[PDB]
Amino acid sequence: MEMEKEFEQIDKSGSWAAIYQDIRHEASDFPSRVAKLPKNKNRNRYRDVSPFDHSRIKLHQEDNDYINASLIKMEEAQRSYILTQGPLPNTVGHFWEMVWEQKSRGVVMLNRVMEKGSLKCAQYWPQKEEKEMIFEDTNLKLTLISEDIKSYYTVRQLELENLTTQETREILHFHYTTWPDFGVPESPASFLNFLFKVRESGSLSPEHGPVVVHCSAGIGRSGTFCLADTCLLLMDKRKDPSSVDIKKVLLEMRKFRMGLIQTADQLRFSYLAVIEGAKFIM
Ligand SMILES: CCn1cc(C(=O)NCc2ccc(F)cc2)cn1
Repeated sequence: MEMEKEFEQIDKSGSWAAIYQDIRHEASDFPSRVAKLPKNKNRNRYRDVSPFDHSRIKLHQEDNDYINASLIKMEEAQRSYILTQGPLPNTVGHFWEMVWEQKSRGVVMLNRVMEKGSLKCAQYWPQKEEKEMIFEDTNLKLTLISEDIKSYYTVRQLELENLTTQETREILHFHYTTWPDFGVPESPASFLNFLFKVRESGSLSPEHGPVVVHCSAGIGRSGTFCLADTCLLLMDKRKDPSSVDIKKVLLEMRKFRMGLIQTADQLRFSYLAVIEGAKFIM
């Protein structure tokens, strides 16, 4: 079926939970043996969210190459994404090592450091120009260059230096700051505006390594971001845009990381975002 009318048909019939459970039943199951090794317990935020072995990002280190991060490679859309958890106190250095080694231009953050009174990820970037951060375990230096605070999101320019080679690179930090503590946003308008700002920066384009996108577990909000982006790109590429099937795209993405889209409300919100976004594109 088309999307907008399939949408109204699920609303009128109140069957979002049943649609979402079908997706959960059909989703791929692949091994994640490296994630479950005992030496990696303090590298995982949640025991039930792990990268598959076949698609995990490897750190370029011989001691321990593990990080909780997955490469989502979308062949028809010609887009790639790295989806990862919010960094932990003992993985902030690994996080920036990955950004460096994978040649990413942008980092997309969809959570606040504290939500619901609890810490959802480490304070992993510097908050003042004159107070830079040094990650001694991976030999990197990170400096805040500029910050632009808007009503729904903040954009930061950062300098990442590899202290071993003295090479430097400019990294863009796109921080969506207004996702509610409970539920999903009422309108997708500010989320779509944010997606378009990431696109306009070059961070999603083939001349750079894959964008790095995270929230607390790296599957829920993060899944919503890449699902909406890929669906809208496919609607621009194909002769028949009504042929784009959001449930099929989501199942393709779940071949590369488990659990993408965590609730039926997030599924409905993803439909809403793609529907409204397709009208603005034209
Ligand atoms: C009219 C001149 N102009 C150039 C840009 C530009 O560089 N856009 C890409 C970009 C986005 C966010 C960043 F932080 C840095 C770079 C915007 N206006």
